[PDB]
Amino acid sequence: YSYTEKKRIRKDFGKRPQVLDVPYLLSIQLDSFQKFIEQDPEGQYGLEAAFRSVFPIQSYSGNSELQYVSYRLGEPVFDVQECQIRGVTYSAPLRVKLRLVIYEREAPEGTVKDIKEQEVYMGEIPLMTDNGTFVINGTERVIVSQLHRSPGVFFDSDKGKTHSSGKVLYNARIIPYRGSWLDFEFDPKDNLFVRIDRRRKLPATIILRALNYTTEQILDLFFEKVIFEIRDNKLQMELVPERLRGETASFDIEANGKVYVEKGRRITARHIRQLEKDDVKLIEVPVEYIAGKVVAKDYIDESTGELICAANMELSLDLLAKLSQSGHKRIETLFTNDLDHGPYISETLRVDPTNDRLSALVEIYRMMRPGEPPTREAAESLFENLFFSEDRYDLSAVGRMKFNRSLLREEIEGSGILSKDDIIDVMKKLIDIRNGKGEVDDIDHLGNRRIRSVGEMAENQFRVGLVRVERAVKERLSLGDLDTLMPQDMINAKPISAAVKEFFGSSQLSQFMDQNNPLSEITHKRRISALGPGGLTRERAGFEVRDVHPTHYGRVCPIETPEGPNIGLINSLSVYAQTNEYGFLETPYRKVTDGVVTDEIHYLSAIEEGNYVIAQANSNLDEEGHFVEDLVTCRSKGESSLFSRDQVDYMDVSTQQVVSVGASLIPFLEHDDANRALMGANMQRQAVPTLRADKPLVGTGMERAVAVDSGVTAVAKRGGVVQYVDASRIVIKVNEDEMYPGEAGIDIYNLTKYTRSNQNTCINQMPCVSLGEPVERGDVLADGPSTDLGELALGQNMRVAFMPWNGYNFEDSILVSERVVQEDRFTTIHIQELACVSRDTKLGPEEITADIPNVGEAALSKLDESGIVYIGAEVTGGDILVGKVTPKGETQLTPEEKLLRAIFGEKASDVKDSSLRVPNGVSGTVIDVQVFTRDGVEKDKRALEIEEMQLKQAKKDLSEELQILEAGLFSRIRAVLVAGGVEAEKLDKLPRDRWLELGLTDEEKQNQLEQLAEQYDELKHEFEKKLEAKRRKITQGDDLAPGVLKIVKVYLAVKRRIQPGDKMAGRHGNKGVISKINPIEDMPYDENGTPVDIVLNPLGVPSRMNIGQILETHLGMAAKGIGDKINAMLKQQQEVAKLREFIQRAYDLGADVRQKVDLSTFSDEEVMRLAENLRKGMPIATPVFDGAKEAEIKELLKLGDLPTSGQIRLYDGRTGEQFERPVTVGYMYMLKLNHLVDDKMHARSTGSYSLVTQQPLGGKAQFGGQRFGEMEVWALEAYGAAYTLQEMLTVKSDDVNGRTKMYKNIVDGNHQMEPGMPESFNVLLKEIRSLGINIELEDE
Amino acid sequence: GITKASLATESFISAASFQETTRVLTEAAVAGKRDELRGLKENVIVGRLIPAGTGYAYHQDRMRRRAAG
Amino acid sequence: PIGDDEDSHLGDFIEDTTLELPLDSATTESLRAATHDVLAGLTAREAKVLRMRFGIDMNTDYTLEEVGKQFDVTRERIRQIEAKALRKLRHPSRSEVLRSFLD
Amino acid sequence: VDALLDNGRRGRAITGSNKRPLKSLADMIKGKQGRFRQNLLGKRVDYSGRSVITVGPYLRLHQCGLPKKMALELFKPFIYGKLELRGLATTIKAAKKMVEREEAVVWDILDEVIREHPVLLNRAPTLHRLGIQAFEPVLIEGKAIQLHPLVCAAYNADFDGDQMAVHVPLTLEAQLEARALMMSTNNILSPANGEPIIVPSQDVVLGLYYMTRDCVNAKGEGMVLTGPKEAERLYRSGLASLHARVKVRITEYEKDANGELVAKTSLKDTTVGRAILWMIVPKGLPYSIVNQALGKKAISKMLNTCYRILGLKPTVIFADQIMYTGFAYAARSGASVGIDDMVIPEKKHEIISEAEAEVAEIQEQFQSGLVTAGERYNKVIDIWAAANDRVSKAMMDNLQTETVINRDGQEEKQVSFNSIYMMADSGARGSAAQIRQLAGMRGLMAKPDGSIIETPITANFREGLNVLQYFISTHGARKGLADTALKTANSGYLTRRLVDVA
Ligand SMILES: O=C(Nc1cc(/C(=N\c2ccccc2)NO)cc(C(F)(F)F)c1)Nc1c(Cl)cccc1Cl
Ligand SMILES: [Mg+2]
Repeated sequence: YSYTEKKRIRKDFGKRPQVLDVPYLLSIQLDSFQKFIEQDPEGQYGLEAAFRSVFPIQSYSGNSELQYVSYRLGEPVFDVQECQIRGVTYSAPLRVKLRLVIYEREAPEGTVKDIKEQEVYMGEIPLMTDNGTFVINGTERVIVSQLHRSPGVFFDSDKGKTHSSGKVLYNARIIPYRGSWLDFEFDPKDNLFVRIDRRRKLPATIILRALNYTTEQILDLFFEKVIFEIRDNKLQMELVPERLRGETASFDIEANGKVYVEKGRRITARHIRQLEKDDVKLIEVPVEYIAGKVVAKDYIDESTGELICAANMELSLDLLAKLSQSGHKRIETLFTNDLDHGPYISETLRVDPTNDRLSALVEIYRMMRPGEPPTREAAESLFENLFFSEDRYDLSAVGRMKFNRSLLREEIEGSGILSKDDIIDVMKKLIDIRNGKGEVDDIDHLGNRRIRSVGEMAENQFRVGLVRVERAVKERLSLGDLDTLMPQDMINAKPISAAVKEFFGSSQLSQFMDQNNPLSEITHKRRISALGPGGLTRERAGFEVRDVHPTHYGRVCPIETPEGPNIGLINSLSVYAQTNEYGFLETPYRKVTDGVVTDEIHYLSAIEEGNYVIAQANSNLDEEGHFVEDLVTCRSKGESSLFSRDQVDYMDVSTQQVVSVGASLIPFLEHDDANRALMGANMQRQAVPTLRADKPLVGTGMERAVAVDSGVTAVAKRGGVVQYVDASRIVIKVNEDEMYPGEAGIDIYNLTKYTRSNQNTCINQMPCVSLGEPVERGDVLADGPSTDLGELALGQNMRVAFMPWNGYNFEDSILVSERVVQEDRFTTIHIQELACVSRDTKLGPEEITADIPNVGEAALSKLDESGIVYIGAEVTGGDILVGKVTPKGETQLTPEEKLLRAIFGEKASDVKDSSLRVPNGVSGTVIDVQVFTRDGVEKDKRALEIEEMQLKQAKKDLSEELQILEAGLFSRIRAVLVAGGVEAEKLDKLPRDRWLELGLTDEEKQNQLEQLAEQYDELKHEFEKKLEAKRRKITQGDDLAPGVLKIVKVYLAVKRRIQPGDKMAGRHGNKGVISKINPIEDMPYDENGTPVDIVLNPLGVPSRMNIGQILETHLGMAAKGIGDKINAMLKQQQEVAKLREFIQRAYDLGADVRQKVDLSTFSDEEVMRLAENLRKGMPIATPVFDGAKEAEIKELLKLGDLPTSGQIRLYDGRTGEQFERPVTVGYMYMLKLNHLVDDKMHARSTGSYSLVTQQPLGGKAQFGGQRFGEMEVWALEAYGAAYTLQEMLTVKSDDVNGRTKMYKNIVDGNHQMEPGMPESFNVLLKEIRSLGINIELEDE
Repeated sequence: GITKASLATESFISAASFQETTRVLTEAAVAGKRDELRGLKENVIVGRLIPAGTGYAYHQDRMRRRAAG
Repeated sequence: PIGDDEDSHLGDFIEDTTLELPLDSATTESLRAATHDVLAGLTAREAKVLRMRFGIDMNTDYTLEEVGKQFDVTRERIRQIEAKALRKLRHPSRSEVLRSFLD
Repeated sequence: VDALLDNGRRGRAITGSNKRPLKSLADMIKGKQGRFRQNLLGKRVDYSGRSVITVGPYLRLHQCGLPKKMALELFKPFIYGKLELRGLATTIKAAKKMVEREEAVVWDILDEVIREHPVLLNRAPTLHRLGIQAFEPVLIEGKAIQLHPLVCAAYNADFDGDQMAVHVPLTLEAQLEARALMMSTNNILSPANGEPIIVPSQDVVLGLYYMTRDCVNAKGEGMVLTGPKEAERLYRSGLASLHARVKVRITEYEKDANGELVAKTSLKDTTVGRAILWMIVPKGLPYSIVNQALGKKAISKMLNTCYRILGLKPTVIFADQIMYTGFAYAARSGASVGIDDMVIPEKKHEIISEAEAEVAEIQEQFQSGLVTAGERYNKVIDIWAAANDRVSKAMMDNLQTETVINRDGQEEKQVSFNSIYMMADSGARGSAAQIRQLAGMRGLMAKPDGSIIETPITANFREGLNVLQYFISTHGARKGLADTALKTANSGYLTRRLVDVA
């Protein structure tokens, strides 16, 4: 047990013990980038690897070589926080040592000179935070891991649809990690073909010739040999007795003076056995049997020296005669069978246009780059640079691995390029599949699916950067002089920097972390995608890949995946899942040796898991863990059924691992249909943090792990006692055992305070500990947004009643009491960052000055002398946050305006008001202001005030650091001095500064005192340098965009509670929109007089089948019961005994659960705190599929004083009369998604307009009007409304005249329209007429 | 078939909507085809009252005025 | 093309800043009524001198000497009539209609 | 020149410094998104808005709620002109300043310009003409749009966060077009078939169902009352139960004369609830129509007949009243759903075990070779299917008629008063298919290949599903959402081809 577990404990139902506990949920993200940037003294993936690949770069034959030595990542220019505030990128300089050697022309190889240029700078690269996040511009971002087709070879079917002959086809595909694709495919005529990439189809053998294989050797490779002998006269044949299988006798088969088979008798196993035992090597055959046989090799006349027959040519009765008289004894032919061993390659040669190697290379080079005249060196260079070049091609490790494995090879690791043996073996495998031996693989299987991650992809982009820098290096090394340039002038920065910046900045996989929520972050960081680079698209891949595969078990969550344009093209990583060594997906299991189920953990990949029979997470075993049933439900290969007691190799580790962390937070999930469950776990990520982090009243037990593993909370680095607790910071004094000898020290935690979150919500941390409290190592020292006492509260539980209330709950609609909006529980805090830009126009510079044309004293009131709003001033819509004015000269007025100015004597200002004003309707309080200034332009008054303030605050902070740290350090010297030197009262008298002189008796403690001295002075100077650096960071002008002189950022904190139109939902996939806010007066209540918070609609329950939401209600009620009872017994102030008794009774609950319990806990000061935290309700943990049962809940209801049915009598708060029938009341945990109505709501009358085509367009955040589409138009057409439609697409929108001419009539009180012609069609006329097309408008 | 019968429309402006625009414009432009409107889609594009519904009293009182005295 | 891969393309978002708002266009039409009624207030010759000294409902506008030659009375004379005219439209109930036009 | 006119028919030239091929005049004309020429894909429109939608049962069906601020910004020009027409504002400028300051005087002017001025409401998936309907604006404090429940069927709009858009009928002709055509009350019948689309939905039909129905015994059983008035008066006072068999005198009309209503009175054998509900039923409708159990179908045929007899207006007001009373009495009903409301057959485990014996029978036969593999497969699948049918028709009978209650004698049994049953039977929501999945075992699932697994789901939702069963259900779910989301698009394409051809 831990220390916050003494604060609060969650009652846990369920039986199955957890053999393995949930690992770090952020594992994958951190591991990836940990591999990317790192020093690996070998070819393993990392910057080192990608470096070694392209390097060393040598010039063209000129013997000027540039080789790579070693690299380093400098310390970040700005730390996480500073870089987040300022808005720059959190990164490190990449400093790489390069050695430029120049070989003395005319080797033996030695260098005239080699300049080692010290660490030339190329690019800065982003860094991953401890939370697995990146900051691109001042914003936390995540790179989603990718799922693609693993490299190597793959054999498919493509039966059915092609050709409709049903004959199917068989194709192989070699997909490298990088480089051109290699494809082989058959056709209806059984002619083997080959294509590089998706390009033109070529006869297979044409590649073989390019490997320098003459026809004879191709045949020798793909066919066996049938030997014909002309011994004496009239032939003979060599016969392997197995050759006659699957064939019928073509003639009398007789040898050894004994007739084995006659004519017309198919050769069976009998004939074959007879031939085998009698051992007949040579038989006599007719001269006519070779009429169809194909001659293996070439044959010439020894005398005439002329070619008798070419290789792979059909023999005739005459050709035999023509090669027989020439003195030929032996004739080799192809062994061909239309069933067993097929004659494919022969016919393939029959379709081959080429002859020799050069010819093949010609057709290939003319295939890849067609239309341009081929050249020998060109074809050679191409073909050698396709699959055989170390540069332009590679499968890497996973590729070579899967390649060799699928080829039934031995070697698990090999070269990164293809070999003749490789291509040949692949072709052989394809031919074997067409022959009937071997099977075809499927893509959907997770063994063929590889998982990438941040580091790998970043490595790829950096690789592209390195190749484009390589081209430049060679380009310059072409003409270069000797000892002038060095590895600086060549290598640039921007090419690489933008190469990585383009990846992190804009990519489909690189996105902004969704931080509205601790679950959202952690479930985003664990995610998979089949989209992006190196993957399919929604418009391409069909239903197969999207669909769930049995291999998804334990690897990928079946029920968590977005519902929309891409379904199952994303999914999520499962709970206990891990990335395999080679990059596949493997899940934990339990090895079952003999008859015992062992607790040893074993990880099996998608392919590893295949043959083994795995048992069930839900299975009955006892004592030693032997299976209770004689047969138990299991799954072995692709399928599940009942299995013998001991046939079982393995078993599931947990009742969880099938699902993900999102689904694992859904209580009573087993009681919910998969559709609504999916919707539930989908919306659970949308929950906006509440004002008061509450707690789930009905839990799972994952919510602790989610809260802790996600970076939202603050966890103790080391255990000890709290020296200091503030809403700002928390200082813990470290225990000695955990403490390091030097520096002594205490752990100081600076808590994040109110600040902007990516979703504009609020992120703020509060201390969960009090002054002088014991804290265990790895314990929550504070809670983040939407977290309570180390658990995850995504929302707030509350009283719910199921019953129709006056149709206000009508569809999914939710009827909530006033008690909720009054208690401000569902209230939310939004932090909006608003910006003001001071730019440069040709008319002049823009000023932030407080002097604003046309504003009242009340308008300039909330602004200081400089024109920026004070910190803390509450503002609403229309208030001026930052005064800004831009020059616009010579207004060029008109006559009546001129008379007006002449009468009123008003000077029309040369300046126009651009001031940043709070967006319409939104209202909040200003929590901060920042001023970014171009370096070298004078800081204004306000900015200076702020700068000085920040300087002082910094000095105070640093001074606090040094004080707490120094006192903490000397407090150790006091303790060590007392051992061997002890003077209690004598020591603390003299000044502390002079303590360092005092020694000690000979011992290691003297050297300890020495340590404390060294580290003390270290801290003392470190303070100095840190102060200096902080000051410089404050004063320096941040680099801004072109034209912008200065920028003012105001941070508004808006507080919106709840109003009709907001979206709310449970964890069960039941949505709703708050309909009306009903007084506590009209609320249905019970006999006790306690009203209900929320009234749902029962009708929503049966149709969409989620019954869990009802169970969640019931248990919830019962849970609250245990609270209320305790709430009374605390209000009765009984004693420790009664309380403890009741609590224990609650935590036991009938029989057979795994929870255990107390009275190892201090019976007074500890227990009474737990009971104090339990009075709000009794938190319960319902495991995913291991969760509670009806009987357990009813029992808990008995303990609660509440009915079994979970239904009580309810009275209308209006009439006061009872409602007929009982109604279900309880506590259902409910969230608030951020759909909030004051966001969604939009209205526009007359706004701005698009330039290119005049159409309504919002430029002000004042929204463009709704889009009237084709379907809406049809809807108008169906009715008889012509004028509604005309006014819709003419005057209200597209007519540059009609709109204004309309407006004047609308204000004049005349409703008409003078439509004219829409500008769209008017432009179409010009576009058409711009061509050679004359379009005109006839008649009148 | 429906998708086939949809291909044939007097008005070329209508054909330019849901069919392949590039071909339609040319194929009409060679024959010097004259689109008289008269249909819904075309009048929707050109931005005048629909020759149906309320507008039927318009297009009628027009259509007869056309090709007559 | 901007994000979403959709028909959203850069130029589609470039707003017309050269157009004038209708909310102002209704005022520009309304001021022409105001100055018209208010000019109906003064004497016919003060109205002529004021409509002339400014471009009100006429081509361009006219110099004070120009207004002189057109009135047969010339120089300082007109300059005086203007002031008193401006003076009559200065204090409220003449001004109350026009004074609402200056924001 | 070619690249200028139509690019891509030769070389596909690229724009300066950017890889993406430059857009030519042909692409300017053609547009994108298949074939969409702006008057097709869509066009932005002024004087409009949108937001999340809520219920508003208090509304008459000819109206709807609109947010104050929204109506202000929408009608802004009208508000200006009307502000200075009365003389509250000097000039248009000052009017803008007034509505910008939101002075107290503008709200009344807005109430003036809103009164007879209709507004158009629309949803996202517009299919049939009812996808857009006209309503009379009612100023409401809030940011949410209130939409009359009876119309929620026409839009196919749930309350789960669906948004609606609003357009203002600027010109006079548009106002009258909206009011005489696009108006809600003017379309009560689907254009596809003469059946009413204003048919009551869920809560209301549960209300009218609970109202007219009869339990065997209850307060005031077997008594007699003069008219529906004192029947209701009997009920509200708590003296008589809502459902009891009772004879009461009623006056029903028949218009069977020539253009003329005949009046007749009689003692009808009916229930208290039916008597109370009869007050609403207008004029020439016979009492018989309300003397039944009032299912969703019947409650629809009521409106239908009423429309084909009395005409439009009485049908409108009738429907409104039906909604109001439906909601009220459904509220009073106290209908709810507990975990015990779903009753599993007591004989379930037995059926499971027997059908489970059959599988080992055929299994033994395959072991001895009495049957082939595929034939065996068919056999086992048949027995499991039959089992599912058995448990289904078990829980159905149980959950349906099991209520056993006593009137003056020993025993008797009628159709159940159980909640979930009433819900499924009335047609409010739920159906035998889903109820079957709640109590009895649910089906057999089929792998993506379409090969149906011979080990069906033995458990249900009231019970727990284990790991396998849920995993096996997941595929069914994913294929469900995928297929439906696909058929939406297919429908769209079909409607497109259709409107194009007609
Ligand atoms: O997926 C297949 N079968 C298949 C079998 C089952 C099954 N039992 C299982 C239960 C749990 C996990 C895995 C299997 N049945 O008793 C379930 C599915 C499921 F997708 F719905 F979850 C598919 N077959 C298959 C194979 Cl083996 C390869 C490629 C494609 C398919 Cl469609
Ligand atoms: Mg919906």
